[PDB]
Amino acid sequence: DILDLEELREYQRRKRTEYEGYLKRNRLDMGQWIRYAQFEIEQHDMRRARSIFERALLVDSSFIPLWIRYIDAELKVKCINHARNLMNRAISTLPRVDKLWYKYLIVEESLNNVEIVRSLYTKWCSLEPGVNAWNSF
Amino acid sequence: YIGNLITRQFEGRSNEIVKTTTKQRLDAYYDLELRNSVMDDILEMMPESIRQKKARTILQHLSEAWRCWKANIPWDVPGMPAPIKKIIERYIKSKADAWVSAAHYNRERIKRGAHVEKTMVKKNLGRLTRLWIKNEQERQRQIQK
Amino acid sequence: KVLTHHKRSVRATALHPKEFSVASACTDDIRSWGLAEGSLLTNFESEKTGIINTLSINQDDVLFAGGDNGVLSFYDYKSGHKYQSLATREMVGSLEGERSVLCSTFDKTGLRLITGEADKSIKIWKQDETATKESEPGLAWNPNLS
Amino acid sequence: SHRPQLEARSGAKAAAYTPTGIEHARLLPGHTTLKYRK
Amino acid sequence: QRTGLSQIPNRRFTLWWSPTINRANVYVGFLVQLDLTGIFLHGKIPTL
Amino acid sequence: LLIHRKGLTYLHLDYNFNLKPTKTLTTKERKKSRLGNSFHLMRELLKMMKLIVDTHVQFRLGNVDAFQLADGIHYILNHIGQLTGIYRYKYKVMHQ
Amino acid sequence: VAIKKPKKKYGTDIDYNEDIVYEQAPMPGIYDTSTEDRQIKKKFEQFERKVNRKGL
Amino acid sequence: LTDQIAKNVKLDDFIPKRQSNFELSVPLPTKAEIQECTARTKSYIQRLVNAKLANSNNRASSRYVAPANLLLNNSHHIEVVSKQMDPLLPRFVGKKARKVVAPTENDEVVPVLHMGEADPNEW
Amino acid sequence: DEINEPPPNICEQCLGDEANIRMTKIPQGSECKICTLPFTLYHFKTSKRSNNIIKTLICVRCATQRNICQCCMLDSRWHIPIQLRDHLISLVNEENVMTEEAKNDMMKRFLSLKNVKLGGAQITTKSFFLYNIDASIPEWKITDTVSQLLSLIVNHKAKCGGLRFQSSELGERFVSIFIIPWSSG
Amino acid sequence: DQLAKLSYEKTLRNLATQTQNSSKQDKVQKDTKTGKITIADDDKLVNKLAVSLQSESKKRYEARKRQMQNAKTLYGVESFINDKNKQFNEKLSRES
RNA sequence: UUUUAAGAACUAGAUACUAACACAAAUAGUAAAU
RNA sequence: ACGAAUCUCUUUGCCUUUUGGCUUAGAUCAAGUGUAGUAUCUGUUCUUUUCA
Ligand SMILES: [Mg+2]
Ligand SMILES: [Zn+2]
Ligand SMILES: [Zn+2]
Repeated sequence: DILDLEELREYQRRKRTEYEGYLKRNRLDMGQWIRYAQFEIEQHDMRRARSIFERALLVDSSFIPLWIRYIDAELKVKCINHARNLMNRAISTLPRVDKLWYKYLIVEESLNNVEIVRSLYTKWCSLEPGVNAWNSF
Repeated sequence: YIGNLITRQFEGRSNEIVKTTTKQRLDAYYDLELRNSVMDDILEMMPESIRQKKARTILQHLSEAWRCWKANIPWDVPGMPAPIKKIIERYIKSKADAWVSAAHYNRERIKRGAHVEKTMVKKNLGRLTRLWIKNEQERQRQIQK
Repeated sequence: KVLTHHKRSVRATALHPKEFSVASACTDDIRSWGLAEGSLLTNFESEKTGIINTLSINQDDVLFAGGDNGVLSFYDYKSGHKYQSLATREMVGSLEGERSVLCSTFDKTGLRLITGEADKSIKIWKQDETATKESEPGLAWNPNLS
Repeated sequence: SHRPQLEARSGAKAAAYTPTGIEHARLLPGHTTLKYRK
Repeated sequence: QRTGLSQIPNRRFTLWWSPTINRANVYVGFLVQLDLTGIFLHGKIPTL
Repeated sequence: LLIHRKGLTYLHLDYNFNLKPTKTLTTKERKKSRLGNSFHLMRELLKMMKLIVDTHVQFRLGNVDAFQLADGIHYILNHIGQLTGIYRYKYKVMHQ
Repeated sequence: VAIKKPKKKYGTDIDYNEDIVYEQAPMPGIYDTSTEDRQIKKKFEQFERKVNRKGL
Repeated sequence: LTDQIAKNVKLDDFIPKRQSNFELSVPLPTKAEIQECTARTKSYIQRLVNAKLANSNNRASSRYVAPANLLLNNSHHIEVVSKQMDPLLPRFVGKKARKVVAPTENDEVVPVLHMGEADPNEW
Repeated sequence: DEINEPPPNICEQCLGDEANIRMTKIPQGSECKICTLPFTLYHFKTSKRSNNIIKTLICVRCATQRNICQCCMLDSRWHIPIQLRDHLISLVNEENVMTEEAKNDMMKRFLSLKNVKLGGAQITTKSFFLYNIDASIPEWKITDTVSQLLSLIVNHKAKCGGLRFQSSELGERFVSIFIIPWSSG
Repeated sequence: DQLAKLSYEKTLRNLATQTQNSSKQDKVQKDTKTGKITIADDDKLVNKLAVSLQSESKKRYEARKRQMQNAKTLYGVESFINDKNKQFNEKLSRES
């Protein structure tokens, strides 16, 4: 397959033209947005990946799996702070979803950082959430 | 007339250009909005979110139900939530009366012979014969019961 | 301002003809909202009777809401208390699905109700004067945890 | 490639565009005049 | 293609009465000589 | 100018405002070259003016005579249903 | 000899490789990433700079 | 920081304000108010309409209807003088019909704040 | 309306020093040389009697994001090209700040709208063979120096200064990083 | 909901074995300049995090893949033109 | 650390698809016929 | 003893490449020949290990 810069180049251009055709006709079909982001990571170019996710949110934000994978896409490259700000935008966009709060917790427990998880459960309780929040706190 | 011709030679034609419903492209429209206006209701009887595949596939049930109604097939889907089935029956009754009603109106346009188009005739014979047979089988069944 | 609460499509609204606020239905839960601030104001006690096709407010603070299950549901406006329900006798030869309610409005006096129904007919509802308390009362006010 | 649509076109997509300036017929002035009720 | 066949029998006629069908007392028609001939036609009669 | 600016260079206006293709047309080049009821209507209209103004141009040259002038342009205004073909574009004009 | 970019179709046609398609700044936010970006750039220049020689 | 973290959402916006007291009062808004909002709107529309009429090409649709630069501090004064066209040439030399896509760009979020056992039988 | 409403953005230098000026207004003028969309174009001559007429080449949306005079296309505040000012500003700090702009067509058109500003803005013969030739020094500098104390062919590949002159009078006057030889046959 | 909880528990206990296993085998700063906040963290535990994620992706990916193998090899009843007949048709078997 | 194709030669036609190529000489994608 | 982690298998759950529109079922349904191009359907006979 690939030889040098120039071949890699053509191999990219072709893919991007193809996909974004297929996204051009379906704004929806989230899976497509995901896969295209995934390819974008495998090219070791993040900036584009960030965007591609963001666009994918501007279409639909209620679709959590995209939130999640746009987290893990930030973590698996071992860049955290992005995966924090993203979390503030996440739970703030959707407080009623547990999966976001729990995932942001685990992100702060595997980092051992407590001060957070204290103030964190302080919020996630302050909204009078439900039985499982208190129980887990 | 020319004023336009030359603003189009400079400024190019317009990109959006909506268009309008009209004589020819009518049914497609009527259909298209019908389908959409099922998909609201059936999207709101379902508990939460699950949509895309469930949706499309339910519409396929729509068409199938219609073209049953034509052929006079009684159409019972083996197992499927009652309310949904209610919705489909509701609409397909609605479309039904659109159809039969238009069949009368047009036939009584032809009998006068007042500017009915060509195919409109052939079609309307279709819609008739269908209706006539349904009357037939009805009349027999009640002759049993 | 956006008011995001409702859970799925928001299918109907109406304007209080006095109070300057707007009832917004939803599928199964019918809130009100204040203008100017875009407050919340109230939350009408409604189990899932929905799908709510329509709302109609009134001069006396009655509220109407039409179901597609074929049930008229009237409320007080101030409260949330639902003080009457009605199965709308569908029709002669109809199909049980064809009982539903596709619109509503109140005449300018506030005392007469007009609705259309998927069974090809209009019905007009009247406000029965006997009432008072005599044996009037409705469902009797046990506000619950929403 | 015959497919049931799943969508409709946002008017916004249009709204961003620059105009044209073609002149239709049905836009030519008619009934320039309102009427008020007592 | 079959539709095409029908026409061939048909034209003969419109030639066998050419000189009425094309004629110079015609009410309105824009006069054109044919290309390299000396015939004038009054208005378009495509078949002929 | 309008024509050559639509990149139709194989159509010719002669001096009498007939519009003729010079080169048997590839079908695409037909479709690209159908012209509007405008452009045609207007060409015809110019034709009429050219016709009249010509007859005068002649008489000034001294080649006719004032009676044959008057009769000429009479003949024109009556036989427009022939000399031009404007009735193809507005068919209404079949009142006049 | 450099490779062709396959022409254009509609005059505004996009060449996706050249520039970020429609560029969404992820956001601002509170946690000040800003340093992570240097490890990024270092890894991207690093990656591309590799492939030129070793050939993937 | 407790405020910094979840900053936007806050519980007072779930909580209905006529639960406490019925009779909480909401005034429909006066008179010499609606005759204001009516004013500033109506004017704004007349400016719109009068533009779009006086754009286009019915020379007779127009019948249906400043120094303005202090630049820098005005330093050099100025006058801003329209230049009469050549009425044959196109008006709006730059106008055209093109197509754009716009960034839908916003700063702020809109917390969407709402409230699989027996049901999958049904549905 | 609003097209007018962000007003011109203009240098107070290049604008020219007269007391009173008149400038035209043309509501749909050129498109930007940048975003490729229309706007209001403003002529004027600097001074009244001039032959040459300033025009304005860009939006006020586009000349804001980068913060520059629509005529000049220098910075507003510093009278300096973008690719300079944000380069200095790159240097102190250390590395950042350049403005990646817009190939394709509706990439740039699109990118015009969003309001983010941009890095720069963010803040604001006798053959004479003479050798030893320095890498960075031009010919203009060489014969510059010669005419400055009182005609050439250099090869910078081989760092060999080839040289010729009009009259050997300039031989004496020449002589009366330099390898001398007075070389001719 | 409940699933998200359960998963939270599972990775709790797993995290516990990470920390403890690391015992067995053996602040917050603000900028008055800008409202950006700055936390200080080990390059450790970020790598354990990322690696853990990667390995999860792996093992799940592989469960699904082996499931491809097994599932597509086994059932041989219904007619199949192609792969998707086998797929979909096994959905119709899932029905009843 | 991967890996086994039964190997080679001979032979005929039979069902198909097709081709603005060939039986006073000519037909095409709005319409077709006792 | 029990608890936990890891590998492997089974079952449930999740559905993983898991039917995308409308009109008179949208309409019609076999009448050839010569040569030529390509597709591919049978049989016959001999023979089953390795290194420089
Ligand atoms: Mg066709
Ligand atoms: Zn611009
Ligand atoms: Zn300037």
